[PDB]
Amino acid sequence: LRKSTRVKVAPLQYWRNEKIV
Amino acid sequence: LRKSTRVKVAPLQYWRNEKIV
Amino acid sequence: SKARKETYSSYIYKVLKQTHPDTGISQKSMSILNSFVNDIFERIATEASKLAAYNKKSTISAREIQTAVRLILPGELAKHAVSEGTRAVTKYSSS
Amino acid sequence: KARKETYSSYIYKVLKQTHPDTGISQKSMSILNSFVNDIFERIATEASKLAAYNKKSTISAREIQTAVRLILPGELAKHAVSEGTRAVTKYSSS
Amino acid sequence: DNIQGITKPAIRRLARRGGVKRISGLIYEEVRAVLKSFLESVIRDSVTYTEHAKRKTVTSLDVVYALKRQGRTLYGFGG
Amino acid sequence: DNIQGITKPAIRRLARRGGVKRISGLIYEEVRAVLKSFLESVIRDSVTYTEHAKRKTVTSLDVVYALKRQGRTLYGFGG
Amino acid sequence: QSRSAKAGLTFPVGRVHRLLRRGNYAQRIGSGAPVYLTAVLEYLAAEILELAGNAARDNKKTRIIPRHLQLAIRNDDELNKLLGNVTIAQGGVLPNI
Amino acid sequence: QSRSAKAGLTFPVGRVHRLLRRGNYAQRIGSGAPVYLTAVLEYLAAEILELAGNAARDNKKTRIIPRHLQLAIRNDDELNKLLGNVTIAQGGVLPNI
Amino acid sequence: TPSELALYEIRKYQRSTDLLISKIPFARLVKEVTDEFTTKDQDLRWQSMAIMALQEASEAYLVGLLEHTNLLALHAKRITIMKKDMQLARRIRGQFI
Amino acid sequence: TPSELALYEIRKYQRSTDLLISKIPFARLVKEVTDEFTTKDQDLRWQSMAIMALQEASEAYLVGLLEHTNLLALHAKRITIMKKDMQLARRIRGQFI
DNA sequence: TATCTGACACGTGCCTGGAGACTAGGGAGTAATCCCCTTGGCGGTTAAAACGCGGGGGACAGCGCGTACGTGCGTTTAAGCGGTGCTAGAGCTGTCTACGACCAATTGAGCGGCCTCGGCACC
DNA sequence: GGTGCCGAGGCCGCTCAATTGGTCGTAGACAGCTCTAGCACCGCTTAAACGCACGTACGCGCTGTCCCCCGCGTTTTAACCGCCAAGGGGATTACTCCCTAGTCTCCAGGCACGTGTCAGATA
Repeated sequence: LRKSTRVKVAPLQYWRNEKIV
Repeated sequence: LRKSTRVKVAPLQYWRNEKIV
Repeated sequence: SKARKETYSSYIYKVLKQTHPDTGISQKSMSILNSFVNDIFERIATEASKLAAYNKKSTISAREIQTAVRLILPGELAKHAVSEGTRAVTKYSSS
Repeated sequence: KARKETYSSYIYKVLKQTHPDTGISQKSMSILNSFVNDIFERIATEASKLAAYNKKSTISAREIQTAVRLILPGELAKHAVSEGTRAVTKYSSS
Repeated sequence: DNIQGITKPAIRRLARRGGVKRISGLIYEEVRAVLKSFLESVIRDSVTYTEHAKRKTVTSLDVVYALKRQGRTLYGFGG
Repeated sequence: DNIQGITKPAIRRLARRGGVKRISGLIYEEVRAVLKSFLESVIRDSVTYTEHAKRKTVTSLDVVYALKRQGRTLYGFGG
Repeated sequence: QSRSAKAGLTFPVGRVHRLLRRGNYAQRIGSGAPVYLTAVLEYLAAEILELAGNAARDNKKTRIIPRHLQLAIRNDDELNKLLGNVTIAQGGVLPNI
Repeated sequence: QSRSAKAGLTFPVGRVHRLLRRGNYAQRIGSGAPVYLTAVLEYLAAEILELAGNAARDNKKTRIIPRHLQLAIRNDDELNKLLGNVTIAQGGVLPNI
Repeated sequence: TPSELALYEIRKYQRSTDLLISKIPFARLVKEVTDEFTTKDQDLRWQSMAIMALQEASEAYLVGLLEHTNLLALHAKRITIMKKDMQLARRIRGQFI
Repeated sequence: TPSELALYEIRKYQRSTDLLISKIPFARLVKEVTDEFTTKDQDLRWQSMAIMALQEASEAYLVGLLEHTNLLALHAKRITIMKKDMQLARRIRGQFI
């Protein structure tokens, strides 16, 4: 009856310096 | 009048599996 | 006489039945969730105590807990965390 | 207008007892003060956690000795516990 | 005489789990060495923990406490 | 364009102090990126610290606490 | 009347208050701190439990095993950053592709 | 008569006692803990001071600078293990071949 | 083809989550280790869950180190892992220092 | 001789222990960084001690990262370092996650 | 070698912190008992660890090159000393009203011990 | 396809703690004032960053040469399940002893503020 509302994305590789955009 | 008592050794390379001997 | 153990299995089962009415749970998963929530509580309490002692104060309030959960949890999670905390505290203070 | 306490005089006296003619700067003094404060804080929290583990409510010499043995390395802790026991048996002689 | 309980089938299985396609002949010795070092460290910590409480039996609580103090928290075994 | 303040001779001197003999042409960008990321994290922690205390001047104690909480203890400035 | 029902939460508040009192954290404990901590813990538990339930339902399985918990934890960057040094018993590892 | 002179220690005893009593560590405090902690801290300080003085005398210097402290720290295996994640201000790195 | 069987067994071992080391040799090894750190006038017993937890932690650490050294070997434009790769991995990991 | 000049510069910069980054550009950069962290109507002011401490910490971190990158480049049987080595060092380090 | 500069080292004032004595009350050490678990061995049994041998895919050394890199010099820009002025904000101090700990009663709350029931591999 | 094994899941009591109400010591929010380092600007000059030209040197691709993990086949030592059995010891409960927080009173100890003074930079 309850669901989450936050954004969920795949784990990012910090060593390549990705951007969320 | 105060002198050290414990033994002193150089920093050992733990990555090469060095022993205290 | 066998002493009673203080666990959080009942509340976890309650929120599970609230979220998923059909999905069950095992015992190892319950122990893992209990250890996780205990570690999170300990971390938050220690951070709040240290941050309150930094300001030479002897009283822990909602501001210290809010700053602790904002410092520990990442920003994306801390936003919803402090939102739910403010909602709960204002619902409690409303009555 | 509010004075603070530091481990300056004691460290200076220890240095004078060790080396008769050797100076020191403010940076080295602050570094040593921060180091001794961090070590004291670490030992204190370790002893507190060890006492809370066994459902205890007191901090005796056994807990501090175990915390020192658990924090310091082999020879360092071996000498530290010896010095601590010596100081304890010297202070207890009343 | 006792470190030989980790014969190369187990190390090969662990490497396949880790995603290794080719293993040399000088990897098993270093694997055993690092495993023995980690075991010595964790066992020293657990023995100190169980000796502080004046006990002669090592429980899982002391093990998980030593693992948490080292910096590797373990879940699923209580504590 | 403040990130351009870190000139190439500065990075070259840092690499020489670290022990690098030859440097390519793509190291400066990654160095600036990792420096910006570390600065962002530390400054975010310091601003959180100085904002909890309802103050408006960031002191050295806040930066020291932010460095200590992240696992990098700094000596010579306080504590 | 329990404070948990007044606050609209599910996790207990009196137990958290007693722990904060006899936890050797401070000399005085506020009134709005236990409810805040309880709400935060309940939110985190509900989030991780919903993630684990979704991961378990993805494999058309009813029971929840530590493998599903590991799959749900390692697939979220926020939870991976929060839980980066902990290990899950019998959780396995993530596949290469 | 001070308690520091009774046990033969240069570092204070009542000061660290009050520090650990007002630090929210436990409900009660023993009697042999402050003297033990004082002795341990004094031993550590004496060791590091002797090492720094030797490092400064090796370079025919009359005063101790953070460079000598960094050298004495990096030239010992146990001190490097105890302070692995600790940096020294104005200390720099040590030379190597 | 050997590469096909290699990838097949890699996927099979990554899909599973159980232990890959026998229990009796590990128990004998941990008993010898805990006897090396204990004096002769006493002996320490062991439970059942503690050995399992220690074994799980050891396998997790070994899998992590193996993945790191495999990445390091793949960086050097080769597939076969060498001892120097694991050495440099353990050195750059910063642990045990 | 380029190798002689490189070795001389390495020795000279390893013997020195002073600052290596300019103060005004670093201050402007950290100010521009903290500008977009807070809100717009109000800002914050910085002190010299905090700025210089942050600068020293960042310098130490960058020196460590460059040393690790140099080791990784030496592992591949080459002298010139590349961005791939720094990326691999950051990945193996495991920080920021 | 004569002269100016700055940080290190030694002398006062004293007040807030350190030292000494009586009380009592809860906390840690000491005995005593029981039953869950552990160490040690035996019968078996097949799953899995051990060892010999072929050949092929993979690791390593040598050679040619050409494209990125460090060296060298003319030149422009922004770091830094140093004043000058402004000021918002750090820091110390007096009031007291509201928030928190403590004590007696108690009742509805959460856990240990039955009993049931469905999922699954089995013969 | 019928059936026994086993792990979740719902009752039945039952006991130790969250609630409630009243009292009193206390603490930091607020308002007030004072003094300082951060901020911005100015003048200027010399250390240091920049762009352009070029020899060079080594990372890389290609080739060839060894070579040692790997799979297949045969033989075997110990892993484990079930059963046996004694006892060392952790958990639990009483019990008498004493360590220290509390309070009060009295007094020495190190920090902030003067006052030199010699190594080092400058001429």
